[PDB]
Amino acid sequence: MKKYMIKNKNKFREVVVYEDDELRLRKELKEKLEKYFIFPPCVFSFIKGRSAKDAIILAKEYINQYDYFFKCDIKDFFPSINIEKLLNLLRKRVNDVKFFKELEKLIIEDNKIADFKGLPLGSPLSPILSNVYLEEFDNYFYKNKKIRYLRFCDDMIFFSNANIYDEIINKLKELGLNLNETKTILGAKGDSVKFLGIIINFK
Ligand SMILES: [Mg+2]
Ligand code: NA
Repeated sequence: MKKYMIKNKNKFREVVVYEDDELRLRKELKEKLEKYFIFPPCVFSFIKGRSAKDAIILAKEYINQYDYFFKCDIKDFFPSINIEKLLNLLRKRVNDVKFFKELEKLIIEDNKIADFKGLPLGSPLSPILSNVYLEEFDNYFYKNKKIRYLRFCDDMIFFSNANIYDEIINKLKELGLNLNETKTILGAKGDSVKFLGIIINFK
């Protein structure tokens, strides 16, 4: 028994497949896995102590400080996650072999439920694993002193004095990821932008 239930938006895999118990083991592993990662502070989704509201406050500050901004969003993010790349990223930090083994088994089970298309939206593990997946991407743009960068799930905005969207698109391609070309916004200083549903104005 499992049709569908719109959750945040749509999807076309996972459903009342996930209903409890298996949720507990996934929720327990998620809490265990949070102790292995400190994601860069420019990432605001699925992390205790952070929220979309924080990203909006930072965006409203950063927009006054750069000549350009680029707002974009990853297309079909969770279905697009490469499992082999995700498991290589996990093993670099989860050096507890028993915990890594349990995580790997569940990820492979979740991927099968997703019909081998990335991670299912109904698994409690998928959100934190999406942050693992983009951690090196996030740090690459975070640690650049000449730009600012904010991400909430698949939604990103970059503030810079030189346009970098070609580099963004390429770094995403290294992860198997693409932008939703329809929702991409470039702006010059003085322009407003919609980010996470909020209009952010210069000054
Ligand atoms: Mg998207
Ligand atoms: Na930066």
